[PDB]
Amino acid sequence: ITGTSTVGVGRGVLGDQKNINTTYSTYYYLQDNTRGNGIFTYDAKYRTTLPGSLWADADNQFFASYDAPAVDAHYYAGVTYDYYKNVHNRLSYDGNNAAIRSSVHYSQGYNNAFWNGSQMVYGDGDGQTFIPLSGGIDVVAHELTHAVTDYTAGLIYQNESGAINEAISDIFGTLVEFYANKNPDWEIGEDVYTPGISGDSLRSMSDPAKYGDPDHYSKRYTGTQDNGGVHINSGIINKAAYLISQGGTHYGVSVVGIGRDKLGKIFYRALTQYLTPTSNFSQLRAAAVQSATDLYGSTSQEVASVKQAFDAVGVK
Ligand SMILES: O=C(O)CCNC(=O)c1ccccc1
Ligand SMILES: [Ca+2]
Ligand SMILES: [Ca+2]
Ligand SMILES: [Ca+2]
Ligand SMILES: [Ca+2]
Ligand SMILES: [Zn+2]
Repeated sequence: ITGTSTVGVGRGVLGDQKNINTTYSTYYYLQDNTRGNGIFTYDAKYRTTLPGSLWADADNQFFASYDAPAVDAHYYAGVTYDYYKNVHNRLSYDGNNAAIRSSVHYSQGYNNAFWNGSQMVYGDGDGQTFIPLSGGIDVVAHELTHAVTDYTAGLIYQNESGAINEAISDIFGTLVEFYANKNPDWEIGEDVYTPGISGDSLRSMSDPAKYGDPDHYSKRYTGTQDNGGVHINSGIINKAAYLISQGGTHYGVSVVGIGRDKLGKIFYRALTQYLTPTSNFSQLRAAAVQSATDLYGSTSQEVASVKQAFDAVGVK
Protein backbone atom coordinates (compact mmCIF):
# COMPACT_ATOMS: atom_id res chain seq x y z
CA ILE A 1 0.00 0.00 0.00
CA THR A 2 0.99 3.65 -0.29
CA GLY A 3 1.92 5.22 3.02
CA THR A 4 4.80 6.34 5.20
CA SER A 5 7.51 4.13 6.58
CA THR A 6 7.30 3.56 10.34
CA VAL A 7 8.87 1.33 13.01
CA GLY A 8 6.67 -0.88 15.15
CA VAL A 9 7.66 -2.99 18.11
CA GLY A 10 6.45 -6.42 19.21
CA ARG A 11 7.40 -9.86 20.47
CA GLY A 12 8.13 -12.95 18.41
CA VAL A 13 7.06 -16.58 18.93
CA LEU A 14 9.78 -17.21 21.52
CA GLY A 15 8.93 -14.07 23.54
CA ASP A 16 11.79 -11.86 22.28
CA GLN A 17 11.14 -8.17 21.65
CA LYS A 18 12.13 -6.76 18.26
CA ASN A 19 11.52 -3.73 16.10
CA ILE A 20 9.75 -4.25 12.75
CA ASN A 21 9.50 -2.02 9.69
CA THR A 22 5.85 -1.07 9.03
CA THR A 23 3.84 1.25 6.78
CA TYR A 24 1.23 3.69 8.07
CA SER A 25 -1.95 4.53 6.19
CA THR A 26 -4.84 4.62 8.69
CA TYR A 27 -3.56 1.28 10.08
CA TYR A 28 0.04 0.12 10.55
CA TYR A 29 0.74 -2.61 8.03
CA LEU A 30 3.47 -5.24 8.03
CA GLN A 31 5.06 -3.69 4.95
CA ASP A 32 8.84 -3.02 5.16
CA ASN A 33 9.79 -0.47 2.54
CA THR A 34 13.46 -0.47 3.53
CA ARG A 35 14.40 -3.64 1.62
CA GLY A 36 14.06 -3.86 -2.12
CA ASN A 37 10.56 -3.58 -3.47
CA GLY A 38 9.23 -4.40 0.03
CA ILE A 39 8.63 -7.21 2.49
CA PHE A 40 4.91 -7.88 2.98
CA THR A 41 3.41 -10.12 5.69
CA TYR A 42 -0.17 -11.36 5.52
CA ASP A 43 -2.74 -12.98 7.82
CA ALA A 44 -4.27 -16.18 6.42
CA LYS A 45 -6.67 -16.18 9.46
CA TYR A 46 -6.52 -19.97 9.94
CA ARG A 47 -7.77 -20.54 6.37
CA THR A 48 -5.96 -21.84 3.29
CA THR A 49 -6.75 -19.01 0.91
CA LEU A 50 -3.56 -17.20 -0.02
CA PRO A 51 -2.15 -14.78 0.61
CA GLY A 52 -4.97 -13.54 2.79
CA SER A 53 -4.99 -9.94 4.10
CA LEU A 54 -1.96 -7.64 4.42
CA TRP A 55 -1.43 -7.57 8.17
CA ALA A 56 -3.04 -4.49 9.71
CA ASP A 57 -2.61 -3.25 13.28
CA ALA A 58 -4.21 -0.22 14.90
CA ASP A 59 -1.33 1.02 17.10
CA ASN A 60 2.00 -0.32 15.71
CA GLN A 61 2.53 -2.52 18.80
CA PHE A 62 2.63 -6.28 18.12
CA PHE A 63 2.68 -7.93 21.53
CA ALA A 64 -0.46 -10.09 21.23
CA SER A 65 0.03 -13.84 21.10
CA TYR A 66 -1.79 -13.80 17.74
CA ASP A 67 0.78 -11.25 16.46
CA ALA A 68 3.89 -13.27 17.30
CA PRO A 69 4.11 -15.45 14.14
CA ALA A 70 3.70 -12.36 11.98
CA VAL A 71 6.40 -10.42 13.79
CA ASP A 72 8.86 -13.25 13.25
CA ALA A 73 7.92 -14.00 9.61
CA HIS A 74 8.36 -10.33 8.80
CA TYR A 75 11.55 -9.77 10.80
CA TYR A 76 13.28 -12.99 9.69
CA ALA A 77 12.41 -12.31 6.03
CA GLY A 78 14.34 -9.07 6.58
CA VAL A 79 17.36 -10.86 8.07
CA THR A 80 17.36 -13.31 5.15
CA TYR A 81 17.19 -10.45 2.63
CA ASP A 82 20.14 -8.80 4.41
CA TYR A 83 22.15 -12.05 4.29
CA TYR A 84 21.72 -12.48 0.57
CA LYS A 85 22.41 -8.82 -0.17
CA ASN A 86 25.35 -8.29 2.19
CA VAL A 87 27.05 -11.69 1.82
CA HIS A 88 26.29 -12.62 -1.80
CA ASN A 89 25.42 -9.26 -3.42
CA ARG A 90 21.98 -10.74 -4.33
CA LEU A 91 18.96 -8.41 -4.25
CA SER A 92 16.00 -10.52 -3.07
CA TYR A 93 15.25 -13.98 -4.38
CA ASP A 94 15.11 -13.03 -8.08
CA GLY A 95 18.24 -10.85 -8.01
CA ASN A 96 16.08 -7.81 -8.93
CA ASN A 97 14.54 -6.92 -5.55
CA ALA A 98 11.30 -8.84 -5.99
CA ALA A 99 8.80 -8.12 -3.20
CA ILE A 100 8.91 -10.82 -0.53
CA ARG A 101 5.51 -12.05 0.59
CA SER A 102 4.71 -14.27 3.60
CA SER A 103 1.46 -15.54 5.13
CA VAL A 104 1.09 -16.72 8.73
CA HIS A 105 -1.76 -18.50 10.56
CA TYR A 106 -2.16 -20.77 7.59
CA SER A 107 -4.80 -23.44 8.22
CA GLN A 108 -5.44 -24.91 11.69
CA GLY A 109 -2.75 -26.81 13.64
CA TYR A 110 -0.63 -26.96 10.51
CA ASN A 111 2.76 -28.55 11.32
CA ASN A 112 4.68 -27.18 8.34
CA ALA A 113 5.84 -24.24 6.25
CA PHE A 114 6.46 -23.97 2.49
CA TRP A 115 7.16 -21.87 -0.57
CA ASN A 116 4.18 -22.13 -2.93
CA GLY A 117 5.93 -20.83 -6.10
CA SER A 118 5.08 -17.24 -5.18
CA GLN A 119 5.30 -16.69 -1.41
CA MET A 120 6.28 -18.24 1.90
CA VAL A 121 3.50 -19.81 4.06
CA TYR A 122 3.67 -20.74 7.77
CA GLY A 123 1.44 -22.91 9.87
CA ASP A 124 0.94 -22.35 13.59
CA GLY A 125 1.75 -25.99 14.45
CA ASP A 126 -0.45 -28.02 16.73
CA GLY A 127 1.45 -26.92 19.81
CA GLN A 128 2.88 -30.38 20.36
CA THR A 129 4.94 -31.19 17.25
CA PHE A 130 5.50 -27.56 16.37
CA ILE A 131 4.82 -24.05 17.58
CA PRO A 132 4.33 -21.33 14.88
CA LEU A 133 6.96 -22.15 12.32
CA SER A 134 8.10 -18.60 11.49
CA GLY A 135 9.68 -18.65 14.99
CA GLY A 136 12.66 -20.47 13.43
CA ILE A 137 15.00 -18.30 11.43
CA ASP A 138 16.39 -21.41 9.73
CA VAL A 139 12.82 -22.29 8.62
CA VAL A 140 12.20 -18.80 7.23
CA ALA A 141 15.53 -18.77 5.41
CA HIS A 142 14.99 -22.41 4.20
CA GLU A 143 11.72 -21.26 2.61
CA LEU A 144 13.07 -18.05 1.06
CA THR A 145 15.98 -20.07 -0.33
CA HIS A 146 13.48 -22.25 -2.26
CA ALA A 147 12.58 -19.04 -4.12
CA VAL A 148 16.30 -18.37 -4.79
CA THR A 149 16.73 -21.89 -6.17
CA ASP A 150 13.62 -21.63 -8.30
CA TYR A 151 15.01 -18.41 -9.90
CA THR A 152 18.55 -19.80 -10.34
CA ALA A 153 19.42 -23.50 -10.77
CA GLY A 154 15.74 -24.45 -10.91
CA LEU A 155 16.40 -27.92 -9.44
CA ILE A 156 13.38 -30.13 -10.13
CA TYR A 157 11.77 -31.24 -6.86
CA GLN A 158 12.15 -35.00 -7.26
CA ASN A 159 14.85 -37.62 -6.72
CA GLU A 160 18.48 -36.40 -6.59
CA SER A 161 17.89 -32.91 -8.00
CA GLY A 162 15.12 -32.46 -5.42
CA ALA A 163 17.36 -33.64 -2.57
CA ILE A 164 19.90 -31.04 -3.73
CA ASN A 165 17.10 -28.38 -3.76
CA GLU A 166 16.30 -29.40 -0.20
CA ALA A 167 19.92 -29.37 0.97
CA ILE A 168 20.51 -25.94 -0.56
CA SER A 169 17.61 -24.67 1.58
CA ASP A 170 18.98 -26.35 4.72
CA ILE A 171 22.50 -25.07 4.00
CA PHE A 172 21.49 -21.43 3.50
CA GLY A 173 18.83 -21.68 6.24
CA THR A 174 21.72 -22.61 8.53
CA LEU A 175 24.11 -19.92 7.21
CA VAL A 176 21.40 -17.29 7.78
CA GLU A 177 20.92 -18.62 11.34
CA PHE A 178 24.71 -18.18 11.89
CA TYR A 179 24.57 -14.72 10.25
CA ALA A 180 21.93 -13.60 12.78
CA ASN A 181 24.05 -15.25 15.51
CA LYS A 182 21.36 -16.22 18.01
CA ASN A 183 21.96 -19.81 19.22
CA PRO A 184 23.20 -20.97 15.81
CA ASP A 185 23.67 -24.67 15.03
CA TRP A 186 23.69 -27.21 12.17
CA GLU A 187 20.23 -28.55 13.16
CA ILE A 188 17.02 -27.67 11.30
CA GLY A 189 13.87 -26.35 13.02
CA GLU A 190 14.99 -26.73 16.66
CA ASP A 191 13.55 -23.39 17.80
CA VAL A 192 10.00 -24.36 16.84
CA TYR A 193 9.98 -28.18 17.11
CA THR A 194 8.49 -30.11 20.02
CA PRO A 195 8.29 -27.54 22.81
CA GLY A 196 7.99 -30.42 25.36
CA ILE A 197 11.40 -31.94 24.35
CA SER A 198 14.77 -30.15 24.50
CA GLY A 199 17.66 -30.60 22.18
CA ASP A 200 15.91 -32.19 19.17
CA SER A 201 15.12 -30.92 15.71
CA LEU A 202 13.48 -32.04 12.45
CA ARG A 203 16.76 -32.79 10.67
CA SER A 204 20.43 -32.63 11.54
CA MET A 205 23.17 -31.60 9.06
CA SER A 206 25.96 -32.63 11.40
CA ASP A 207 24.54 -36.15 11.89
CA PRO A 208 21.60 -36.75 9.53
CA ALA A 209 21.35 -40.31 10.83
CA LYS A 210 20.05 -39.07 14.20
CA TYR A 211 16.64 -38.71 12.57
CA GLY A 212 16.82 -41.65 10.13
CA ASP A 213 18.32 -39.71 7.18
CA PRO A 214 21.23 -41.11 5.14
CA ASP A 215 24.73 -39.77 5.55
CA HIS A 216 26.29 -41.77 2.67
CA TYR A 217 25.19 -42.44 -0.93
CA SER A 218 25.10 -46.18 -0.26
CA LYS A 219 22.18 -45.48 2.09
CA ARG A 220 20.18 -43.41 -0.34
CA TYR A 221 16.43 -43.90 -0.44
CA THR A 222 15.14 -44.99 -3.91
CA GLY A 223 11.41 -45.39 -3.21
CA THR A 224 8.64 -43.01 -4.19
CA GLN A 225 7.67 -41.45 -0.89
CA ASP A 226 8.44 -37.76 -0.37
CA ASN A 227 9.01 -37.06 -4.10
CA GLY A 228 11.65 -39.74 -4.09
CA GLY A 229 13.15 -38.86 -0.72
CA VAL A 230 13.93 -35.14 -1.17
CA HIS A 231 13.86 -34.52 2.64
CA ILE A 232 15.65 -37.83 3.27
CA ASN A 233 18.49 -37.93 0.69
CA SER A 234 19.16 -34.27 1.43
CA GLY A 235 21.09 -35.70 4.43
CA ILE A 236 23.86 -36.93 2.11
CA ILE A 237 24.48 -33.42 0.79
CA ASN A 238 23.85 -31.71 4.13
CA LYS A 239 26.55 -33.93 5.65
CA ALA A 240 28.94 -33.06 2.81
CA ALA A 241 28.28 -29.31 3.43
CA TYR A 242 28.77 -29.73 7.15
CA LEU A 243 32.11 -31.52 6.57
CA ILE A 244 33.32 -28.86 4.09
CA SER A 245 32.69 -26.16 6.71
CA GLN A 246 33.51 -27.88 9.95
CA GLY A 247 35.74 -30.79 8.94
CA GLY A 248 35.70 -34.27 10.39
CA THR A 249 36.41 -37.91 9.69
CA HIS A 250 33.36 -39.74 8.36
CA TYR A 251 33.42 -43.44 7.49
CA GLY A 252 37.20 -43.22 7.70
CA VAL A 253 37.58 -40.29 5.26
CA SER A 254 39.05 -37.09 6.75
CA VAL A 255 37.98 -33.62 5.63
CA VAL A 256 39.80 -30.37 6.43
CA GLY A 257 37.19 -27.78 7.29
CA ILE A 258 37.37 -24.41 5.56
CA GLY A 259 34.62 -22.63 7.49
CA ARG A 260 31.12 -21.39 6.86
CA ASP A 261 31.85 -18.32 4.78
CA LYS A 262 33.79 -20.32 2.21
CA LEU A 263 31.12 -23.03 2.24
CA GLY A 264 28.54 -20.33 1.44
CA LYS A 265 30.62 -18.80 -1.35
CA ILE A 266 31.22 -22.17 -2.95
CA PHE A 267 27.61 -23.36 -2.81
CA TYR A 268 26.20 -19.90 -3.80
CA ARG A 269 28.40 -19.99 -6.92
CA ALA A 270 27.44 -23.61 -7.69
CA LEU A 271 23.76 -22.77 -7.27
CA THR A 272 23.89 -19.67 -9.51
CA GLN A 273 26.44 -20.57 -12.17
CA TYR A 274 26.67 -24.35 -12.58
CA LEU A 275 23.67 -26.33 -11.32
CA THR A 276 20.78 -27.00 -13.67
CA PRO A 277 17.23 -28.29 -13.18
CA THR A 278 18.27 -31.90 -13.59
CA SER A 279 21.59 -31.90 -11.69
CA ASN A 280 22.29 -35.13 -9.79
CA PHE A 281 24.62 -35.59 -6.83
CA SER A 282 27.67 -36.38 -9.05
CA GLN A 283 26.95 -33.20 -11.02
CA LEU A 284 26.70 -31.23 -7.80
CA ARG A 285 30.15 -32.52 -6.80
CA ALA A 286 31.51 -31.30 -10.16
CA ALA A 287 29.76 -27.92 -9.74
CA ALA A 288 31.15 -27.43 -6.23
CA VAL A 289 34.65 -28.42 -7.29
CA GLN A 290 34.51 -25.99 -10.23
CA SER A 291 33.10 -23.22 -8.05
CA ALA A 292 35.90 -23.74 -5.52
CA THR A 293 38.39 -23.73 -8.43
CA ASP A 294 37.09 -20.42 -9.74
CA LEU A 295 37.26 -18.86 -6.25
CA TYR A 296 40.42 -20.35 -4.81
CA GLY A 297 42.48 -22.04 -7.60
CA SER A 298 42.68 -25.67 -8.72
CA THR A 299 45.45 -26.68 -6.22
CA SER A 300 43.78 -24.97 -3.27
CA GLN A 301 42.88 -26.40 0.12
CA GLU A 302 39.28 -25.43 -0.61
CA VAL A 303 39.10 -27.61 -3.72
CA ALA A 304 40.76 -30.48 -1.86
CA SER A 305 38.27 -30.17 0.96
CA VAL A 306 35.25 -30.18 -1.33
CA LYS A 307 36.58 -33.42 -2.91
CA GLN A 308 37.24 -35.01 0.48
CA ALA A 309 33.70 -34.16 1.70
CA PHE A 310 32.00 -35.68 -1.32
CA ASP A 311 34.34 -38.70 -1.06
CA ALA A 312 33.35 -39.07 2.57
CA VAL A 313 29.60 -39.29 1.66
CA GLY A 314 30.21 -41.64 -1.30
CA VAL A 315 29.46 -39.17 -4.12
CA LYS A 316 31.91 -39.40 -7.07
O1 LIG B 1 10.70 -28.39 2.29
C1 LIG B 1 9.82 -27.61 2.76
O2 LIG B 1 10.08 -26.40 2.80
C2 LIG B 1 8.54 -28.18 3.25
C3 LIG B 1 8.80 -29.21 4.39
N1 LIG B 1 9.17 -28.56 5.64
C4 LIG B 1 10.43 -28.55 6.15
O3 LIG B 1 11.40 -29.00 5.57
C5 LIG B 1 10.63 -27.95 7.54
C6 LIG B 1 11.84 -27.38 7.92
C7 LIG B 1 12.02 -26.83 9.19
C8 LIG B 1 10.96 -26.86 10.09
C9 LIG B 1 9.74 -27.42 9.71
C10 LIG B 1 9.56 -27.97 8.45
CA1 LIG C 1 -1.41 -3.68 18.15
CA1 LIG D 1 19.54 -22.62 16.64
CA1 LIG E 1 19.05 -24.44 13.32
CA1 LIG F 1 12.04 -29.55 20.92
ZN1 LIG G 1 12.28 -27.35 1.72
